[PDB]
Amino acid sequence: QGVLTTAREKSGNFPSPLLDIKYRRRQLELRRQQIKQWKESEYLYLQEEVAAIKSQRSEEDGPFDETAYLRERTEHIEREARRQEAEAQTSFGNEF
Amino acid sequence: QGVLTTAREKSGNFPSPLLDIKYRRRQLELRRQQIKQWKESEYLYLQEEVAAIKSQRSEEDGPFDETAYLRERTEHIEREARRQEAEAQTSFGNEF
Amino acid sequence: SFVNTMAAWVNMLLLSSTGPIKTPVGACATAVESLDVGYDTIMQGKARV
Amino acid sequence: YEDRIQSKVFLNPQSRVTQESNGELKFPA
Repeated sequence: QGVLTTAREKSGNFPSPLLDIKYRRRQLELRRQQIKQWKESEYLYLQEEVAAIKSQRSEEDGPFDETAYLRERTEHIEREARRQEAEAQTSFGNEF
Repeated sequence: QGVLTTAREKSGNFPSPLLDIKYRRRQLELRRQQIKQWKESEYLYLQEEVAAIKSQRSEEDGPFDETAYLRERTEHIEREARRQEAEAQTSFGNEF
Repeated sequence: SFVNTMAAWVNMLLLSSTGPIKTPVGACATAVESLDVGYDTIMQGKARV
Repeated sequence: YEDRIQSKVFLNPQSRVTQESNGELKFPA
């Protein structure tokens, strides 16, 4: 009876909130909001750091393709945001 | 040469921010702060929901051990916070 | 005579891939252990199909 | 992939097969 331990559980008097899909619902779109606000906070930060290395760049240093550098950087904030989504989606729907 | 693909990577002109431990540092303790504030926001919400089911409880319904129910519920917010920690710790230090 | 030579031939005739290969020997219950192994491997970014 | 490309295909984590002119799936040069 090894396989019996896939049913091991010690629940107290009250079921874990997580068994309630609504609780997870809240917490999920909680982090979804919490996420959308970071997404911007990071856009801001990139704006600054953009002209912040324009002011430090010497003339012997390579010309920074603002279009290039800011492209990869925005696309990244996108991915990273998307990632962060699925990941909170993971800890609340899949692997909680 | 199968094993060659453990070095599969297409980096652009600029290295991913994530290779920089500091960037991950920021984002980590960013979510650590973002986490500590949820921890309280949830404590609040439990306070309300506490007396919010005292007002709806009929007298034929079982007496709710406020000590019992509020114990398991706080402990849970603790775990759930701790969990959320390691998990952001995961997505920024281990599996990024 | 190797358990994984079957697996190999599958890759040498059909799906030429640099994918993971983990071939199990769970006696009578092999087929399920394989589902597990495959399952876990996929849930770790090791492979999608 | 043709043999000459192999190392590249193995290392470009985005290299993917395109439909070709006979109907055969190949990695492109």
